[PDB]
Amino acid sequence: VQLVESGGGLVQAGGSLRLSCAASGPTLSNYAVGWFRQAPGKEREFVAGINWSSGLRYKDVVKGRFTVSRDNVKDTVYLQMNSLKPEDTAVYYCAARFGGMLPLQPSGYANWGQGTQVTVSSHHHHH
Amino acid sequence: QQPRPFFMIFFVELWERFGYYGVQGVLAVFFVKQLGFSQEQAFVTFGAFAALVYGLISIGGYVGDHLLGTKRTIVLGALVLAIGYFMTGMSLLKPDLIFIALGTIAVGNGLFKANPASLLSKCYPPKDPRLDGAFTLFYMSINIGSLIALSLAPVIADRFGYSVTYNLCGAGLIIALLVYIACRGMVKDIGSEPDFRPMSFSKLLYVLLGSVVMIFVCAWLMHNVEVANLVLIVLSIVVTIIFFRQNKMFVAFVLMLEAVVFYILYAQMPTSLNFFAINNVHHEILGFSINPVSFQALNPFWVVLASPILAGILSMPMKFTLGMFMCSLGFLTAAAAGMWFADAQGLTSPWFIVLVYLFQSLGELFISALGLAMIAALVMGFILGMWFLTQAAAFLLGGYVATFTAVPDNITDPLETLPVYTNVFGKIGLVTLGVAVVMLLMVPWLKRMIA
Ligand SMILES: CCCCCCCCCCCCO[C@@H]1O[C@H](CO)[C@@H](O[C@H]2O[C@H](CO)[C@@H](O)[C@H](O)[C@H]2O)[C@H](O)[C@H]1O
Ligand SMILES: CCCCCCCCCCCC
Ligand SMILES: CCCCCCCCCC
Ligand SMILES: CCCCCCCC
Ligand SMILES: CCCCCC
Repeated sequence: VQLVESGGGLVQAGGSLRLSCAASGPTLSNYAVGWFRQAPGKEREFVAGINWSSGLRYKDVVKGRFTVSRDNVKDTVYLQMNSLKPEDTAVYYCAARFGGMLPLQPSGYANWGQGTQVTVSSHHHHH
Repeated sequence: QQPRPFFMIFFVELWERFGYYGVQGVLAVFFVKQLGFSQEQAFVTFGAFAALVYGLISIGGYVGDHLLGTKRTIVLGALVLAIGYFMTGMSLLKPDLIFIALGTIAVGNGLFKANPASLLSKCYPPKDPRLDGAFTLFYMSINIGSLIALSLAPVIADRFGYSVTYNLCGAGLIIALLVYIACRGMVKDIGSEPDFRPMSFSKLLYVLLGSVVMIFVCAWLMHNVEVANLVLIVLSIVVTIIFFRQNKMFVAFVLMLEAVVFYILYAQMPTSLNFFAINNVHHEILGFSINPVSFQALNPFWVVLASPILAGILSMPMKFTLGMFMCSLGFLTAAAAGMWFADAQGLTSPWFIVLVYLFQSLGELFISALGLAMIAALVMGFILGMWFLTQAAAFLLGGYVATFTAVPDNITDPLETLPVYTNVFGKIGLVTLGVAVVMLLMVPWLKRMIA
């Protein structure tokens, strides 16, 4: 009913991060968990999600870079973010909806984490 | 307002129905999520379970009337039911148990359903005016128990697990049993004839032996729906022949086919309409979030409100016709909500599902109750048998019909499921509309035959 997100932070372009979503009261197993993100000055947008029976959904611009997965023993949902780019900078939220559907808009989800800041710097090492 | 044993019977019935609907509200989801069934396997297996629960109801009236007595059979049925609920809770340790546990519930329901109503009938002198109100309150008792179970059981299973839900079903039966035993003194001169002779252990052993055989046969049929299908197909065609060889009964035949259509539609509430609420409806109403499985509770809800009103407010065949039009409108409303009133993300307002369930409950209030009296007024044991066989078949047919809405586990987009639900619900509504029209056309001829 309340999700706790962890694992955000600051990373350089081409790096990786893992977000995790854990629920308090109810067991997350009955829930599709969607990851949303809100960049400065824009709306929350669907990023990626996993339904209650291992179906997956992705936004176009993160396919081949992000992987959603679920650890059904530890009751946790993960977002593995590789090949990170500056334009992935945002507050990331997990959201939970009962069942097999992952709707694209925030209004499809009742339960929300508080959000974790992810920042991707164009920093690269000096040549 | 009513005799004192009425309140005992009221609360025993309430708690027994709470146990039953605590299971019914969560069963299809339990099949999918806990046992890993596909939605199609879950729907046909729920159909088989419901067919057995319904068809075995014929046994309990005989056992109570002629073998052990009404009061003894209330006690025995409550015990077998409670055992079934705890076995279902135990099936989480031993998954191999599940079908046996469900068979134990079916047989337990079979032994118990007809007996409290029978007992209530004996609490009133034969032409007492308060009878009608007492039985309307009896139905309301059933639906308060169902309303509580369908509301809370999905919530309990989400927060604490199925073992807890099923054990609480068992506990509800235990307190039904405690309320009966604590109140046994109120019904000492109420009963069928065997209640007042000492109990025959021969007949009790026959009843327990037959119960166990049936628990195993039910388990098998539910595990192999492909033989439940042919058993009921050949049994149905055969009993149709044996009805045809042997003119007030033809009214029962056409009304039985119409009842079959009604039960096919009623069977959708825990299956296709349940998963429709899960997949394509907003899980928020009046600002409160809810478990969409709890939406099944809208059926007893509307009955609880509407049964008094409609008691305050043609005759038999027209009441059947009205119920059938109401049901048709429930499914056309479901279809319409999906076709025209959905979100860009594929989700529809739950007020549409509130309306679907209102239409469906009004149909229930016109047909199911009214039909038993019509059966009791046009007619014996053979027609009860053919009735129960065919309506059980109707629940199997309902599970099969529901499979046309089954969603693969990898689908996640509501805009893919929305048109499947709308196509099936719309076609159901159109066929039921046709059925309601032919019913209307025959209403006058039917109404002549009842004279
Ligand atoms: C239409 C019939 C409605 C049935 C009414 C439900 C009875 C009330 C539930 C007991 C009290 C409320 O207790 C709690 O409330 C929260 C938030 O309010 C609801 O919501 C929470 O649980 C359910 C699953 O159980 C999830 O689908 C939901 O998204 C989640 O947020 C649940 O319903 C219940 O977990
Ligand atoms: C009220 C009398 C109690 C009767 C309990 C008898 C149980 C018989 C056991 C048969 C074993 C199969
Ligand atoms: C290995 C699981 C086998 C389960 C059989 C359960 C039977 C329990 C009887 C009460
Ligand atoms: C009133 C006594 C009922 C006996 C039923 C018990 C059968 C095992
Ligand atoms: C009475 C209807 C039987 C249908 C079998 C497909």
